[PDB]
Formats: sequence, structure tokens, C-alpha cells
Amino acid sequence: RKCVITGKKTTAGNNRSHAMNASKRTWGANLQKVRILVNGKPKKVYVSARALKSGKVE
Amino acid sequence: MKVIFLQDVKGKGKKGEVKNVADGYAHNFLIKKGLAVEANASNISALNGQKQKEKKEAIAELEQAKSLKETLEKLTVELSAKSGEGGRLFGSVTSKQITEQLQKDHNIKVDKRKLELPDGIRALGYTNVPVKLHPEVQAVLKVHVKEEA
RNA sequence: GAGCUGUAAGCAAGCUUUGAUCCGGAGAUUUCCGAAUGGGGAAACCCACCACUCGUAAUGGAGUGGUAUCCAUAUCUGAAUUCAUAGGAUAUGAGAAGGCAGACCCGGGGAACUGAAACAUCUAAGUACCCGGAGGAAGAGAAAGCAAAUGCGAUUCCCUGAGUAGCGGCGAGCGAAACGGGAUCAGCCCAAACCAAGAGGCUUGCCUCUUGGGGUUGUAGGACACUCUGUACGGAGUUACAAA
RNA sequence: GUGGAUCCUGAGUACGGCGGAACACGUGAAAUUCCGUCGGAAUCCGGGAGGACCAUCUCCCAAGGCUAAAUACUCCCUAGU
RNA sequence: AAGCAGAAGAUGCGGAGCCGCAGCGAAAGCGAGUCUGAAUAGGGCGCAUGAGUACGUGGUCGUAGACCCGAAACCAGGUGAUCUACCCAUGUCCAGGGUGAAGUUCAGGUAACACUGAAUGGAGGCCCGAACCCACGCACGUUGAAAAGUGCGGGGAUGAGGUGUGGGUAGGGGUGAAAUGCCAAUCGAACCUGGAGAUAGCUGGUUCUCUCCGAAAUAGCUUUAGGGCUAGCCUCAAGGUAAG
RNA sequence: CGGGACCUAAGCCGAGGCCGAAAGGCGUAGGCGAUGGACAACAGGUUGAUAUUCCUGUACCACCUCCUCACCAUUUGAGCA
RNA sequence: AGGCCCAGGCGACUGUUUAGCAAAAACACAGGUCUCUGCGAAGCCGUAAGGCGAAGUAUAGGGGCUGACGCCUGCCCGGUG
RNA sequence: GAUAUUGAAUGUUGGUACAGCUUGUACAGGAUAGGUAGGAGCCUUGGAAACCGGAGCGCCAGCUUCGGUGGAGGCAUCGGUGGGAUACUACCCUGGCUGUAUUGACCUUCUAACCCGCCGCCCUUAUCGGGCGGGGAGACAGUGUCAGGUGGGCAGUUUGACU
RNA sequence: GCACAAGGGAGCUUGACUGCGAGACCUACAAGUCGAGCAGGGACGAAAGUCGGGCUUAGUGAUCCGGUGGUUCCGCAUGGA
Repeated sequence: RKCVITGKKTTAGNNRSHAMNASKRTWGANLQKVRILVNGKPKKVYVSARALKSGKVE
Repeated sequence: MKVIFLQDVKGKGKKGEVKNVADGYAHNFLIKKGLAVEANASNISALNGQKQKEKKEAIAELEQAKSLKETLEKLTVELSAKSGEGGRLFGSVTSKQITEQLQKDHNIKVDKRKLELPDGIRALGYTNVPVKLHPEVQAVLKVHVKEEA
């Protein structure tokens, strides 16, 4: 599931609701199936939404 | 919000906008296959050259217009008689050729497509004025005269 | 340096002062299962293929080696497509998969009983447990460090500070740090401006590709320029200190 | 070493909003540090820290990588208690 | 104190610290006085009325399994549908005797049909009744032949059937023609290993002797009323003294 | 004869791959797997035993040519398929 | 290798159910009805991928309620969905 | 829902920035004149006062806008019983309006991201997966944070004592 | 308990007070109750004197957490917050 361009990973967190109890909840990273270039020629690889902005050309 | 189209396409910019442009619009379309843009230092200055290169060409063109100006004025009197005759008229045809071709009477050559004279020149022999019109940016001055033979 | 043929003490047939039996170093052989890895498999088994060899009139069969996968470096090929690429083939690989000191410490997952005379914030706890990692130590480490004057000059651990400073249904409980005293005491490089070499997109120009020099500091250091001094018989080195 | 006329000294980073964890500190007057999610700086006349924050002042150059020893623990080989 | 020496011993050496020597106020501060207050007023506290410190023994209080015995149950990590609940796939089992439907045929019969009578036909969670599957009667059994069976009766017995073999569904779950049933002779949440020496106002048990003194079951409260904390009553020691 | 040098079902494993904090989960190609399909030996005798295995008779399947005959054809191609 | 004749309640029946106290007036069934679902499904098993439904397609599937058949199934939408 | 992924236009509209014009009307000047730095000047047959209508403004007093006519002029400042003060030139503003200039909402439509338990081809003998074209979808969906709801459906617990 | 009125009527009026307080009662504690008198400034009355809320005894409750005023207190280097 991890993107190659960067080291983003799922990280577990907690839902600190009002009168925090508080319930557990994992936090997955944002991802896109838009094509990226590895050994020629695509496809295909997932990419983080942050890395997708500017940077490497699609 | 910073790119360099250069190849304007309905966008509020041509030759590449150097000021706040659209964003996220290019991440997937404009940049890919379209007109790459990265208005980031590296790519910027490089565009400069072209813009940079034609800043050198600007010099070139401007001065083409104004080298050539100045180059032809002190010219020796153009002595190209246009067959002055007919009890006081002429025989030679005064239009485009003798006007421009009056320069290679020694060597230099020009292009007949630069003459500036609305009305055709009355087939006289007097001080045929020739306002050389090389380019809009730069005009010149030439003369023509007819003699008897 | 005189007995030995293990337990086993009783039984047969043998080895040795041209020196065994024994103790140690360096080896050899090392069946089959087992990460297993030629294929399959119900662990201790079956079935093969490719070369060499034995044998058979010949088939069948028997021994010796190779043939798991992924990854890495290579060498040739090659789909829609023309190039190309995917893919495929082959070669080179004491690589990697595994096991375990029930220990110690890092990272990622992670409770509940209990305490709070109940229980829901908290306590238990980041403890048990799971996984990923390692190493004989790891982590940390050479200042965006503490600190408040005649200031101290990397971390780690120990003693203190102190059960103090504080946090906390401020309940229950949790719990520092600096200074000071000790243990052990070494500090350096990579990126980046600039020079040189190779290429290559491109409009001469030009901006990045790669390989070595250059240079790694904060009352700021370096590139650049200008001075000298060196390329040694000096210094350092396999544990950081560049690599060995 | 002498000079400070020109260039560098670590970018989607440093920080900030939101949402959590870790710092003895339980989100409050609160750092700091590490995460996700969005915004996003100067670059030497620069930047950060000094327990909100601001000015002054005092110290330090973060966003790169190395580090033995002091320290912890034994399934085990010796000897001794 | 750690630590540096020193049979892992003592003794050394190290004064980092700790406590005491005089406090008061929240602090600012002041000082044998300080605070509250306009207060050289009053009062609280401390003075005046001066002993601690470091170890050893013991009484005990705290943090830890903390005095032993005992939970039902919670959480985490594993193991099992070789019984049983169901599913899947492939085989196999059902002695015989009755009932008679659809349909079909031949005659009666119609314009054709309907309809009528015989023959033919063999369906059915059909009937009777053994293997088998069950489990309603009673009795015998209950330190039984047996942790559920036997003896005599009974129901189904061609199907919603019996059954073999192999495989699947795993515990905050599966499965269930459903009752909280079944999941290895355990089921309102299965079994083992760990957190756990869980907790516990509740229970039982605290093992040698003598001597001296010697209670209480009341009060105030308490999510308390079969606990608890202070006062009442006890004991030891040091002082005051002769107060009762 | 039963099973393996034959096959396939339920189901399982499963190159690349699709996913998932990690561990792993899922699933092609392929393989595994009978409770099925394919498959050639039958009668008497024998021991204190084991016999559609040993033995006396007759057989059957598959494969291989130092062999024996018969029929053919040399890419106009007999045949293996 | 059947004891029958009756009269009523309940349950259509066969079947199934607490193995190991209760087999039934219980469960289930065909039928009846409501509601949801247009396929990449509603419902689900799963963090996901995959799969069931389904090699299905509103005369098909999921869920609730009621129980063969006959006569029927009245009124009320204020409140709660 | 917003946001991030996250497109291009149009339509509307907002926000601003700009240009310009007109508007600002207090005894008083003389009125029913925004002020301010300049300016001692005017302006007028490049047809003036005047009127006439269109036109807007408004303190409906007045101002202005234009043009018709007209036909030769209007002023002020100044002296003035008002805080200024005007022939005016400069500046910038008060209201208003118009464009311009940009954006963000709407507004549609498309369409290159994205999306296909869609079709063909190739990987490849393979309904996996993927390439590759085609097609539909589409700036959503899905997912990522973040927030509000519904929610025993799944958990952690309480529900006193005297008697 | 009170007509030596504390019971009723009028005048002046806010002691319905600031700091306190020698000593006692109440007694697990927390808390509760009275108080002569000192001083600061006052009200009434000529003075003497009396007034620290009601004839007395009930009419209300912690701590923690925050809000609002008064503050020659502190305020993580120095100045403020």
C-alpha cells in the first residue's frame, strides 16, 4: 500500500470525542493510482497526495 | 500559482507568465504533454536566455533596422538616367527597379520590397526622392536622378 | 608411557614399550527428515529430468553432479508497434530464506484484572503479550546544548539534588531536570559555492548527467582572490578518526 | 594566514491551523519533541532557543551521516566462593 | 554517597550532599521576633525556658505477592467440529406385503366435446411391517454391565431419509427446521499458556513456656449498618507532682 | 490384488500478482488430493503359518530388438501422427 | 406379526428440537402479506483485496410477520418509527 | 458537509484594485458653493449672458447634463453680519455610477486527471493481474484527513442506605 | 421568657461595622455558641448610657473547579504580560 516516492505510512491514532473515552482509530495515508515512472515503462504505482503536487511528472 | 507556459493557450498569459498563475491545473494536463512550466529558479533563468537569447535577438533586430539606416544616406548621387526624352518627358520606366537597384551601381544590393512612395513616381528627371522603407521600425532616405543621353 | 577392548562389573576372540587405550589442535567421512530449496508430500517418504559413468542384444535399471524461489550484476533476444518497452532465455553470485539465551535494548502493534474502599477521566502501562530489528552490546552522542556570572564546552551510566520542582475526578497516584561529586574520557566527514575531465539536450549561448579535487563553521566558516609553507622521512592508519 | 568586492552554509523543509502521542507534565497559562491531515518562511541587514507570547539581552546554526570506552544481561566454557 | 585503592573483607580517601543549630508570612521580606491590622493596640505562631546527629536492636506505619488458604470471572496469545451443529464433494444402504392417482388403451356415448364402464399403468415427505435411524411407556439399574444402558412395548422406515470417506466454517466466534442448544463425557460464551502469587470488607487455619496488668460490643460520622477512622475503655514508658 | 511410476471432484497449497501496521490475507498459471474414472491371472496344491503372491497347469497387458518371416516406400514421400 | 367405539381443546400433516430430565399445545413447512433490492445489489463475511448472494436478474433474491384448506380479517396516523 | 485529491470553459454574482464623470449645497458671500496646495486671473464668436426643451440630481432650495434659441458676454474673487471660500488652476476626497482589473462562490457544459465485476488486442495457452487501443463515466465517485448526525447494533459501568 | 416590658405608638436615624478580642460552653473531628473589653471611626440621647441586625432557639452545607472586584506579593535570563 505504501507509495514509493515518499515514506508515508498508516499510523494508528485515537478518536478523542467529547467526554473523551476514547475510541481507537487507525489513520491511513491518502493515495492515488495515477501513474508514476519506475523502471521503464509505467505502469503502475500508488502515490501520496502530497507528493503528487508538483514534483515528479506523472 | 507559478508557472511558465510560453506557449499561451487561452490562459491569461503568453511567453510564460512570470506572475501568479493558476495552480493544480497544471499538475495534471498543462505540464504533462502540454506546456511544461515550473517557474522555479532553475527553469526560470533558463527561459531568460531565450527571452534571454532574444534579448540578444532584440538587440540584433533593432539594430538590423538601425545599422542599415545611416548606412545609406551620404550616398553619391544616384545617376540612373531614366531615358529622359520625348520633347521633355522620358522613356525609362521609373517604378521599383531603378529605385532600389540604384545601389549595386558599385556592388551593394537591397530588396525592391522596401520602397516608400504611395503615388507612382512621375517619370521626371528631377530629384527623385526615395524614402527607403526597410522596416517599420526604421526608415531611410535615398535619391534618384535622371540624365540625358 | 602399561595396560586396553564405554556403561556392563560375568562371557568369546584380539590389540600393544618397532608404543596402543586415552587428552588436545588441525582435518576427513558425514545416511534420511528438517529454512529444504529437482517435483510432490502425511516430517523420518515417493516420483523425476538434464549430462557423465556402469551394465544390458536392447528396454528397464544402477552410481556421480547439476536442475527451488526472489534479489543483484551481466550477456542475448523480443508482444501489441515502427523503434522501443514489458516479457522470455542464459550466465555469474559461501546473497537471502532459517534456527536460537526463557537474557539484555530500539522500532512498530498493545490490553485487562487491580488501585481509586464503586466507577467512566487516571492507576495498572507502554507492564504482560505479538511482530519487526539487531548486536555483543544496542540506543544516545559532539551543541539551533544548558545556564543567567570571574558562566560552563559531546553523549552514556552511577551518587545527589528529592520524593524537591510540578502534573493530577489536584482524587487515587505519578514524578523530573540543571548545577555539583565520579566512572570512561578521541573526535571527524557527506550535501552546497568553485576547478578539472567525459556527454547532450539545445538557438551561438546555455542548463544537469556523471567522475575526482575544493570545503565543511558561529565574538561566523568556506568557495573566490592575494601571501607563504608543502608534496614528506613528518604525521596518521584497519575500532570512530576516509578507506583498506 | 591576509582580504570581505561577489556567491554558498542542508526546502513542500523549518513553523502554523486541525487531530493525537511522547516528554514527571492528564489541553491548560503551557512548551519542547515525534506523528497524520491541510497551509506554508527567511536564507547572514539571516535563523533558532532561553517552559505561553513580545521587546531587549544572552547562547547556539536545525531540517545530513559516523562513532569505541564507562552501562545492561547471560544459554554457555574455566577456577573459586 | 557513588567512586579510586584494597583477600568480591575490613580499613582507608573522597565533603557532592543530608540533617541539626531560631522562626514568622501566602509570598515580598524581616528577624528573636514575625505576621493580621491605621495601629509603639490585641492576638496566632516562635522566642524567652537551648539538643540533635550517625548507626545497631526492637515496637510499628508506608511502597512491593507483604499473613498464609479460596474465588466465580476479565484481557492477551495459542490449540481443537478424530464426538457434535451445519455445509461441500464422492460412494453406499433400505426384507417383503397392501392401497390405488395422473396418464394410456378398448367399448358405451357426443357434430366435436364432456362424461360412463373395464383393462392397462405404478406416484406417494402413502399404509402395514424387519434390518437401520430414533428415544415417547414402565420397570431394572444409580460405590450400576455401563459418567445415559438394558429388558418388554413404541415412532419413522423411497425419504425433509440412514450412513461411510475426504474437506470447510474457531471463542466478543462458528453452527443452529431454535432449546441458550452444539463445538471433544465442559457451553448464557470452549479449552491451555501468560498478565496472576488477579482481587476480595467474605471463610478457614496461625505450631514453645512462664510472669505482670488487663478491656469492649458505646458515641460521632461514613454508598455506612456482618467493615472503617477518630473519642470512650486497655497497656508500656517518661515527666507533673499529690492534683484525686 | 489395493495404492504409487494415470486422471480429476470438494478442498488446499500456490511463481508473478491483487491487498494488508508488521506478522499475513486473497487469488491466476500450475500442482496436490479419492470416498470416483482408466487399468492385464484364473483354477487346484502346499506349511506348526503367508498365498486370486510360493508350486503345477494353462494364460493376459505394456515395453524393448543380438532376431525370424511377410508388406511397402526415398520429400512424385511408405509411415509416426 | 393392530385392541376398538366415542366426545372436545391445541396443532394442517410427514418431519425437526434441548446428545445426557422437558419432543410438545413448541419449531418448521407449503401458502398469505408487507418491505427492500436495477447488478459494481439489497443484504452480508472481511481493515482491505476477494467472495457469497449469482454463472441469479423484480414471475428473481434479502428481511419481518402470519401458518394447509374454508369463512374472513373492523376503526384510529394524536404519540412512537 | 468542507477540505484535499481536483480539470477547462461559459452564465450569474460577490469582493476588491484602477480610470473617469457627476454629487457633496451651514444666518452668511449674494444664493439653497466639498475642502485643500497654488492663482491674480478670467475665461466669451475654438460663439458669452439669456432663455427653450431633453436629462439627471436634490437641502425638490438649488446644482447639473445637453443640446434648441440667442444673440454679446458671464464673473469671482474682493468689501462681505457665516469656521473656510470660489474667474479658477492643481489635489483628493464625500455620495453615486460606468467600464477596466483580478479573483471566489454560484451557473451550466463540456472533458485530457481520476473511474470503470465495459469491449476488443497483446503479455499469455491464463474471466488474476497487466499493457494496449476502443467505449462509457467524470471533476464527481472512491479514498484521505476534519466535523456534525443516526446508531445496543457492538463495548465500559452504575442503578444507595436505614428497614 | 417578657407589662422595671423584649409588647404597641412617634422623633432622629442605619452599629444590618472595620480590625480585633482576655476567657469559656459545645466535643472524635470538621464545625457550632456566647463574650467583657481595646482601637478605628460613627448613630441616638443634654448627660448617663446603649447599638458588632430581629424576645431567644431553625430558615441551609464542605473541598475541588471557574467567574467578578480590591492588590507599596510572586511572575522559570532581563523588562511587561
